[PDB]
Amino acid sequence: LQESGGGLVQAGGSLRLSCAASGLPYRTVFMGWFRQGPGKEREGVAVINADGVSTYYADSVKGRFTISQDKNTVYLQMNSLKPEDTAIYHCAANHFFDYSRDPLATAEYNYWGQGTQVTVSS
Amino acid sequence: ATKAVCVLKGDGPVQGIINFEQKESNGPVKVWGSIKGLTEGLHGFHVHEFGDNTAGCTSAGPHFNPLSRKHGGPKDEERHVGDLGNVTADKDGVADVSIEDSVISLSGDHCIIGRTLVVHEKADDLGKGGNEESTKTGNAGSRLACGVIGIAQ
Ligand SMILES: [Cu+2]
Ligand SMILES: [Zn+2]
Repeated sequence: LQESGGGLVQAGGSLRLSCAASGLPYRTVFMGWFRQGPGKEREGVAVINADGVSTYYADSVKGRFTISQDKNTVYLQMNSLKPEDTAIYHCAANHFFDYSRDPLATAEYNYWGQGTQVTVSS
Repeated sequence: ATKAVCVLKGDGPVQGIINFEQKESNGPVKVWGSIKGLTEGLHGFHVHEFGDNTAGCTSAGPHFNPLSRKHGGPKDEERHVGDLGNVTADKDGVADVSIEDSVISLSGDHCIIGRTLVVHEKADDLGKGGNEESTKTGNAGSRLACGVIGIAQ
């Protein structure tokens, strides 16, 4: 799971993350983005289903972030970035999902990216 | 763009209907439907190799395992193609089922059309039971209901 994008941005600004899956045993069912802020527990941010349409967003990013899918790459368009969005952002995926489960829970994903820093100034 | 269906029946009260849908070859397969007559809690849920119902669920053979891996949970990479984990029955005994898996397929070599869907008496331990029976069947116990998986419109 190769991630690109990230870096520093001033508050209010925008940043695009992307993650391309390469060499995976099977096609992904859900693929998306989790994040871990300084000292906090990893939380789900946004995931998207194989269909490229069905999405799930943490309540804290609703309306500011939008995940989309190409290239079997996913993109996270982050707008209106605030200091509270500063975190290490991991791409994540599975090849199975039980819709009785929480699609933004870390335990429902076992493929993972190396991580990307995102820092929002001011 | 294939569809499939399975009517599950057994000697007892366990029965239900499970739909399959795959909009792309080598794409994920949606599996959904409902089972009733179950004791509350988790029940193993697997595709067995043969669609042979001549001796009830017994003639369905072992878990569908064309890659000769150990039994595991569906999330794992070390799993049988047929390992679909557990369904969960509420206090009424109704397990609503809605899952999606890209390991099974309705076409190609992992095709499960014409094989058997089986729901078990006990919970599947997902290969974590620490004995060799776990790495084979997950200790799901006896077969409460099964059906042959058939092509649907
Ligand atoms: Cu079974
Ligand atoms: Zn198995």
